[PDB]
Amino acid sequence: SNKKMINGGTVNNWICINFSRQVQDNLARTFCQELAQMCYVSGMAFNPEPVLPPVSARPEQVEKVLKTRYHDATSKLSQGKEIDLLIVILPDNNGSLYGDLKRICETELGIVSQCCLTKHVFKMSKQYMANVALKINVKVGGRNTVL
Ligand SMILES: Nc1ccn([C@@H]2O[C@H](COP(=O)(O)O)[C@@H](O)[C@H]2O)c(=O)n1
Repeated sequence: SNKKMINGGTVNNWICINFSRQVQDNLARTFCQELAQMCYVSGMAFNPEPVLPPVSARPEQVEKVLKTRYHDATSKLSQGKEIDLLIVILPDNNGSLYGDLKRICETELGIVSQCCLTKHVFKMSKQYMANVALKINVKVGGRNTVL
C-alpha cells in the first residue's frame, strides 16, 4: 500500500509562477495541467484551469513577481474568494530562491505554495505527480493515509 488521500482538499483557485529559464510558458502550462489532473483523480476538488496563465520571472525579482501576481490574480476572483495554491517552478539549483519564496508566501502573502524542480517538470512521471498531489492535499487541509 502506497499512501492515498483519505479526505481530498479543495483547490478552486490557483496560479503558477516559473523561475526556470529552461521552461517555456507552454511547458509550465502542461505540467500544471497534469498536476491538476492527478490531484483531482486522487480525490481532490481541483480546478483544471488557473486564475491567470503561468508567468516567467527571474529569481532576482521573486518579491516583485510574487506580490504583483498575487494581487492581479486575487483581483480577478469573485469578491471574498482567495487563491488556494501557488505552484512554483524552480531551477534545480536555485540557491536562496526556495527560502525567499517560502518566507514571502508564509509571512507576507499567507498563501500555500508547492515548489517543483525543473528536472521533474521535464520528466512529468506519474509517480512524481502522485507524490506532489499528496503534499498539496495536506497543505490545503486534506488528510492522507499513513503507512
Ligand atoms: N531549500 C530547498 C528545499 C527544497 N527544495 C525543493 O523543493 C521541492 C518541494 O517543495 P515544497 O516545500 O513547496 O513542497 C523538492 O522537490 C526539493 O528538492 C529546494 O529547491 N531548496
